[PDB]
Amino acid sequence: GSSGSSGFTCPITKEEMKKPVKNKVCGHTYEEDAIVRMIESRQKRKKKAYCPQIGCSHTDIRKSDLIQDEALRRAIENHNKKRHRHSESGPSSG
Ligand SMILES: [Zn+2]
Repeated sequence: GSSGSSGFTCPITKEEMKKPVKNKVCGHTYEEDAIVRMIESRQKRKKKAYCPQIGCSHTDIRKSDLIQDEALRRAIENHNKKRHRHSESGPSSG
């Protein structure tokens, strides 16, 4: 599986990811708010959470099989540290 050499985009929200969550069933990775808003948006519509990753065949995802991937977490931070978007925040308490 390969999408981008440098960067992480959620196939659902279609935006940068900050909290990558890996599944125990399949293994793919998605955004927290994404996998959280999806499962809640599906159930309410009498639906099921399926691998949103365009290309997968699986269609069985459970909130219980959702974990916080560290290997990916520290990775994303490695790019964010670069600081090339805002670079203008002087908070009194950090
Ligand atoms: Zn998958």
